[PDB]
Amino acid sequence: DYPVDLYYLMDLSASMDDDLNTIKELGSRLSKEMSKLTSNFRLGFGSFVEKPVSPFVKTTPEEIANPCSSIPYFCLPTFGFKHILPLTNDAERFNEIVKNQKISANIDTPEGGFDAIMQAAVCKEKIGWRNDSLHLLVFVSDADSHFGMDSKLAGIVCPNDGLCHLDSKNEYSMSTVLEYPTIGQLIDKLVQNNVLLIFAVTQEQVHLYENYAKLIPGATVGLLQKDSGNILQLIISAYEEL
Amino acid sequence: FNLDVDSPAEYSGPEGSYFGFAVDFFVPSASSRMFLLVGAPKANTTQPGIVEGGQVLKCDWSSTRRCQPIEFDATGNRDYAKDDPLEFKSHQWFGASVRSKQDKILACAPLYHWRTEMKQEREPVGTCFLQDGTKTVEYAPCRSQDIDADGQGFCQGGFSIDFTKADRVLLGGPGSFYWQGQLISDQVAEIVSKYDPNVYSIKYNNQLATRTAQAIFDDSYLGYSVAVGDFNGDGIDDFVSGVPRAARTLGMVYIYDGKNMSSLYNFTGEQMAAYFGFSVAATDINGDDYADVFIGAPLFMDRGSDGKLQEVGQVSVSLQRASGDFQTTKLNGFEVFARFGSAIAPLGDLDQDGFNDIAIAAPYGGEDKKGIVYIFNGRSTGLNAVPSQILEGQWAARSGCPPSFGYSMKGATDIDKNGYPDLIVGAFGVDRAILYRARPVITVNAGLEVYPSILNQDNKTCSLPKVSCFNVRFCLKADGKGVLPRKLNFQVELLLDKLKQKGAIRRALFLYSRSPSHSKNMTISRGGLMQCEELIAYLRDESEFRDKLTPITIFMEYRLDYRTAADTTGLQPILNQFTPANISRQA
Ligand SMILES: *[C@@H]1O[C@H](CO)[C@@H](O[C@@H]2O[C@H](CO)[C@@H](O[C@@H]3O[C@H](CO[C@H]4O[C@H](CO[C@H]5O[C@H](CO)[C@@H](O)[C@H](O)[C@@H]5O)[C@@H](O)[C@H](O[C@H]5O[C@H](CO)[C@@H](O)[C@H](O)[C@@H]5O)[C@@H]4O)[C@@H](O)[C@H](O[C@H]4O[C@H](CO)[C@@H](O)[C@H](O)[C@@H]4O)[C@@H]3O)[C@H](O)[C@H]2NC(C)=O)[C@H](O)[C@H]1NC(C)=O
Ligand SMILES: *[C@@H]1O[C@H](CO)[C@@H](O[C@@H]2O[C@H](CO)[C@@H](O[C@@H]3O[C@H](CO[C@H]4O[C@H](CO[C@H]5O[C@H](CO)[C@@H](O)[C@H](O)[C@@H]5O)[C@@H](O)[C@H](O)[C@@H]4O)[C@@H](O)[C@H](O[C@H]4O[C@H](CO)[C@@H](O)[C@H](O)[C@@H]4O)[C@@H]3O)[C@H](O)[C@H]2NC(C)=O)[C@H](O)[C@H]1NC(C)=O
Ligand SMILES: *[C@@H]1O[C@H](CO)[C@@H](O[C@@H]2O[C@H](CO)[C@@H](O[C@@H]3O[C@H](CO[C@H]4O[C@H](CO)[C@@H](O)[C@H](O)[C@@H]4O)[C@@H](O)[C@H](O)[C@@H]3O)[C@H](O)[C@H]2NC(C)=O)[C@H](O)[C@H]1NC(C)=O
Ligand SMILES: *[C@@H]1O[C@H](CO)[C@@H](O[C@@H]2O[C@H](CO)[C@@H](O[C@@H]3O[C@H](CO)[C@@H](O)[C@H](O)[C@@H]3O)[C@H](O)[C@H]2NC(C)=O)[C@H](O)[C@H]1NC(C)=O
Ligand SMILES: *[C@@H]1O[C@H](CO)[C@@H](O[C@@H]2O[C@H](CO)[C@@H](O)[C@H](O)[C@H]2NC(C)=O)[C@H](O)[C@H]1NC(C)=O
Ligand SMILES: *[C@@H]1O[C@H](CO)[C@@H](O)[C@H](O)[C@H]1NC(C)=O
Ligand SMILES: *[C@@H]1O[C@H](CO)[C@@H](O)[C@H](O)[C@H]1NC(C)=O
Ligand SMILES: [Ca+2]
Ligand SMILES: [Ca+2]
Ligand SMILES: [Ca+2]
Ligand SMILES: [Ca+2]
Ligand SMILES: [Mn+2]
Ligand SMILES: [Mn+2]
Ligand SMILES: [Mn+2]
Repeated sequence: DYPVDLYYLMDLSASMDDDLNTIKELGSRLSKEMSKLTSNFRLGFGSFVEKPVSPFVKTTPEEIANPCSSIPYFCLPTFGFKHILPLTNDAERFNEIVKNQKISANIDTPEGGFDAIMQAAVCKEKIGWRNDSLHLLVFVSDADSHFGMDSKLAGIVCPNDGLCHLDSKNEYSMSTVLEYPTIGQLIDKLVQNNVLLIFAVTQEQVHLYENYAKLIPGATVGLLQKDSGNILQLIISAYEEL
Repeated sequence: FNLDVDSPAEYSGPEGSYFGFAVDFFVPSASSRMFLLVGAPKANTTQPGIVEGGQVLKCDWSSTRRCQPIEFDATGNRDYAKDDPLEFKSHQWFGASVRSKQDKILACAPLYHWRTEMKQEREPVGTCFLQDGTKTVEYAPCRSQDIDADGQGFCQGGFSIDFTKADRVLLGGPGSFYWQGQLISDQVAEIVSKYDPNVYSIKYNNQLATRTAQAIFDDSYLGYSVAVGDFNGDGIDDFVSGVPRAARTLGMVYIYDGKNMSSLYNFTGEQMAAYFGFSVAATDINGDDYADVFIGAPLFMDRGSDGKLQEVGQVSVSLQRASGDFQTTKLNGFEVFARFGSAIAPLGDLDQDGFNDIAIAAPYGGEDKKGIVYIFNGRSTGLNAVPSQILEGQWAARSGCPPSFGYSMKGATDIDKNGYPDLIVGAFGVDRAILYRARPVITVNAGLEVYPSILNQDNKTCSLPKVSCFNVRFCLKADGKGVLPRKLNFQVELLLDKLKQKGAIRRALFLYSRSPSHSKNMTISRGGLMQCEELIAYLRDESEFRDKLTPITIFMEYRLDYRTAADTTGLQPILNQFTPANISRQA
């Protein structure tokens, strides 16, 4: 018997409409099996897309408020990272959030996943990490992710300090101001906060992200299927501790 | 080692403008004055309605340290039609990359957006302005009819630039073909001749371009950095470019022929997301007339002694051979998170030793993450892995961007005609550029003869009202290689029987000076002949000291009066590093 915290980081990018219904079936299913092996269970939620700056998103007045234009389709505007749910015991509130999630969009296939990982890791307050618990961070995206110095194209040359930059809207306010974090920076902040990063991607993205998990200590990888109980098999076989 | 850090020239631009984001030199027609070219891509200009268009400033070295803006474009946004703006020059980052060749200055705006000529878009195709004296022309090879992300709409042409030796421009466009990237090369004779202010998509016949490939190569960022040099042994400068996201973020470097745009050689990073290819440079470092490839990976993580990973950055040094192969070594950075390898500037032969040298910057290293530039010297076997000089940042980081001292730099240009190439270092985070002048290097060969070696206890020979004496002959010769005066004034000190600390019993002192030490001001001429001088010292009597076991070491020390060897610009020379010291012998 031991307390466990689990944050659910979902990618709301455009490439996730084909995988959306599998992610919601992962939320509710995970919001059930967690109460089994432990009684001290609190879970949270966060969403990300991309940095809202050219060239990653078109800068036309219509495609800013509706980046799914020219398709046509109505979707949420492009945002860096939004912290929606601080981790709490209320697990039926978690489900109610995943259901209402709509798709967003951008242009370039890799996304700003690392921005969301960095902000959720360092912020021990606005996310609410326990003192002595298993800080698990499930990462879900069906594409690659941008790292350091890639924002130079956008005109962003101030590096990421790896600090808590969530505004009153609980969003990444310093997303258009700071670069993406590098793997070195993530490793330096996933240990200071002691966070186990679980990669949950698609088949074509595993061979890539598995080499990322080799660099990041403790970080493992996982596959996304219609029966998303596989990723649950990780967590159950991660409660081994010892 | 010979860079003057005592009195460097400090140039400044408007605050908050990222002054120093790109730097270069300026050497116009005939034997004129020389200038510094500094980029400030976030600088507000006087352009109507254009907010933070950016500018490139011409700063004068001759004296006074005053900077003057270069008028590349004074106009605002052209209209395609009424209430239908054609372009967006606001926040276009003009001056993000500056490259100069003789009286030619090429500056570019990577974040320049342009509206399609078919419909109302805002696509960042990038544009450049070229100045060959008076005439100013525009250059936008990605502003074409190949629109949208699938084409050149997000090309961002001019993100990196360079010149060849045959008047060809090399442009990098990381966003072309759904961010596959593209390299475009045009002859300067065609750029100005085919320029038309009423034509927004100019097609050039002698254009060399990397055409679109399969969809797996999307999101590769070909053209992120560029450099030029001959590699296939023909005489035409070939195109080297970093592809940092290729090979699943392993990073690669593509080499293309500078005549028909064909792939010649490849390099591949060895660590995921190390940004292998962030910066590249090409210069012959080992004196074989074959340009050598320097690839920076500022995000490279190495393993520490404790088993913990640490991000230090890595630069790979690849020596070109006539047999086609490459001898590659790797140079790891010194400070964690410093991003060693972010900028690589060939320096020429900084110290005029016969082998080119190079600088590598760690813009976020040093105390308070201010910035460090490391100087590396070449040799017959290649690059010296240990730096001979460390350039330290002096400017603290106000809130916002770090000083980023070293983030961009350029060398191999002798701006003060002193015989040595100098170095410009940009620090855009504090809107500053600093000129470091190379000090002349003096090689000194000192000699010391003591005859006889064995002093008898009673050998009276030299005239005196006669005691056991001997001749001390010391020779001195100096030389330099550059613009330095002929007459170098040396102040030489000699100390007999130094081994005896102050308070002990001394046993030697000169014959006429009557003093264990003799001072002498010595004007010697470099290059002429070795000037030597003899003098007689004697030993004390037996009854004056029972200590006949402590060997008497004759110590010779020499130094220079830099002030009388300084230049009109106040640049004081400096001694070569491995052998500047004094010398000792013993009797
Ligand atoms: C250093 O490393 C780098 C990186 O690895 C390397 O550079 C790459 O080298 C590889 C070498 O193989 C190059 O790969 C070649 O790419 C050719 C692409 O050019 C033509 O082919 C296009 C193919 O279309 C693809 O997509 C369609 C679906 O859309 C698909 O059906 C096709 O099968 C194919 O996958 C073609 O479309 C394109 O045509 C353009 O223009 C026409 C108009 O004429 C227009 O209609 C098109 O829409 C398009 O806009 C273009 O002409 C490719 O042809 C070539 O194919 C060879 O290999 C295959 C597989 O083995 C054979 O079956 C085939 O017969 C050929 O032999 C090959 O795949 C890659 O392009 C390089 N990348 C660059 C340059 O950026 C360097 O070479 C390395 N250095 C060294 C020294 O090796
Ligand atoms: C785009 O441009 C590139 C170069 O700009 C063109 O690439 C050229 O292809 C031709 C083939 O059509 C090659 O010529 C061959 O030369 C052979 C003899 O070797 C000579 O070339 C060597 C090149 O240098 C070498 O070292 C460098 C390292 O510095 C390597 O990178 C390089 O690959 C070379 O290995 C010289 O060093 C050497 O001294 C020689 O001078 C010939 O044997 C060969 O075939 C001839 O003979 C055949 C029968 O024997 C006959 O049938 C043929 O018709 C032909 O006459 C051929 O001549 C060039 O060497 C090569 N360039 C370079 C720089 O290597 C590319 O073809 C072009 N593409 C298009 C579409 O135009
Ligand atoms: C007792 O002390 C005596 C004086 O201190 C010692 O006499 C010395 O003996 C050595 C030989 O061992 C002499 O050295 C020789 O010098 C000649 C000539 O060199 C000179 O000439 C050139 C120009 O031609 C000039 O540039 C030089 O500066 C010299 O002035 C050399 O050619 C020989 O090879 C040889 O080395 C000394 O010159 C001599 N001293 C003096 C003052 O003449 C004597 O040896 C001591 N006795 C001992 C130790 O038992
Ligand atoms: C270049 O010029 C532009 C203006 O043409 C400058 O942009 C201006 O930036 C300031 C702050 O840097 C903005 O003022 C701010 O307003 C808020 C109120 O909303 C206030 O609380 C802040 O304290 C601050 O005063 C100003 O609105 C903005 N102007 C425009 C037109 O957007 C820019 O800073 C200049 N840059 C350089 C390098 O000179
Ligand atoms: C003559 O100059 C040399 C310079 O090489 C002096 O050697 C230094 O000695 C001190 C302590 O003895 C060391 O801390 C330095 O590192 C030495 N210098 C170098 C370059 O290694 C030597 O001391 C001088 N002679 C005398 C008598 O002081
Ligand atoms: C536990 O949390 C409290 C506040 O909730 C804090 O004061 C204390 O330092 C924490 N202990 C450890 C070991 O982190
Ligand atoms: C040599 O010049 C120095 C000044 O550089 C002076 O202090 C010294 O007295 C001079 N020595 C002689 C012997 O004239
Ligand atoms: Ca060539
Ligand atoms: Ca070489
Ligand atoms: Ca040298
Ligand atoms: Ca100089
Ligand atoms: Mn996506
Ligand atoms: Mn999908
Ligand atoms: Mn994206």
